[PDB]
Amino acid sequence: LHLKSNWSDLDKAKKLLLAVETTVRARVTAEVDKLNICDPQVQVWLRRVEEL
Amino acid sequence: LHLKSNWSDLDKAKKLLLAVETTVRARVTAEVDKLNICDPQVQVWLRRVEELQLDAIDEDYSQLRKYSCLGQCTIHAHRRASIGRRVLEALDEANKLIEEGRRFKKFGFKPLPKIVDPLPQIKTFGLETMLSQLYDLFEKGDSNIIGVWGQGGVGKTTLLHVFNNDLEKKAHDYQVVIFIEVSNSEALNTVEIQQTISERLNLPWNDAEPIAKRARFLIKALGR
Amino acid sequence: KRFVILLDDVRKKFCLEDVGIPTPDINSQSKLILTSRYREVCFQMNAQRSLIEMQILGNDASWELFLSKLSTETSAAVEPLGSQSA
Ligand SMILES: Nc1ncnc2c1ncn2[C@@H]1O[C@H](COP(=O)(O)OP(=O)(O)OP(=O)(O)O)[C@@H](O)[C@H]1O
Repeated sequence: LHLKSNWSDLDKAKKLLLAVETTVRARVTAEVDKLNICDPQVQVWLRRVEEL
Repeated sequence: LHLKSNWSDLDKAKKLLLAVETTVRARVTAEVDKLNICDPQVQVWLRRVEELQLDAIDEDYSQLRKYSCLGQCTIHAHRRASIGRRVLEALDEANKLIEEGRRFKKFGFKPLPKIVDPLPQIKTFGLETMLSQLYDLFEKGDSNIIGVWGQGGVGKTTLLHVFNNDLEKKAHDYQVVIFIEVSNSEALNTVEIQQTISERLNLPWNDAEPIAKRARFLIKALGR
Repeated sequence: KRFVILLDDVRKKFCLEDVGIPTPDINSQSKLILTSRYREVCFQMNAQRSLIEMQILGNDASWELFLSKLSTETSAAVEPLGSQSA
């Protein structure tokens, strides 16, 4: 039964993705504090993650 | 018979995983001691390791070993498939955890500076009325600049300390609270004040930057 | 952290925050023990109601300590009891 295993893998993926989003958001906020506009590619990545 | 060999491999995996967890926990504690919050990815890895609960499969294998006296006794042979699957799942999960853990290099990140930085809390006496007046001017005041004056040595800096520590409790829309001591000089030591503002704004302090340029940069930064 | 800091032989009042030591309060579990030769220094550091006077040793303890600073050649002529010698 690959459904339960795949859903557990999806859960681990959600946790890892949340961690990566937290790290990237922290760095983006650090860059914004220096009055630097966030990189558009990082903005696209954040938009894709938020729309998951 | 791959079951005994695989269980021995699982035991070696538990020992190696415990070693890796000890090393990563030591480094994470070292980073926390520096007031750096643990890296979220390392937190996720630690959460996965803590939930591996290999002792459950170990106790199940012990229970099977209670009945593992004869191989021809196919009465208990049905449980072999459950053990034969859970052992391999535990083994490859542990090896994946090992590979992820060994590759970690950054274990913490500097958290964003808090809204209100705590300041010494001296036991006050009868400051409630002055605090109430200052809060009234702070909230309902139509003028953005508030001046507090009094005789030398009469509760001023203490009033500022208590007000700053009290801003923590109440809800407010003020993002950053900065405490600046211009008292350090009558010559207006600008470098010290700019350093304090930059440190409280998470800005990268520069040494060779001209004073006027840093002033303009801080004006732009605090204007947002 | 809950810290126990043993300041040793303070001789002038000094601000704990300036050096970097936070002054513990009742809301915190940390204890700060400091020693000084002067009652004024202890009072100036807000320790007025937890002050201990270091009493000098008693006669028996004094004598026991004094023997430990003597060689066996000399301790043999001082330690014995029962018989009294100058
Ligand atoms: N309500 C209070 N209860 C107890 N002590 C107080 C109170 N208000 C002020 N103090 C004491 O006043 C002393 C001087 O600090 P304070 O903040 O009042 O100075 P100040 O008037 O701002 O001084 P300066 O003009 O030199 O900067 C401190 O040691 C503090 O303990």
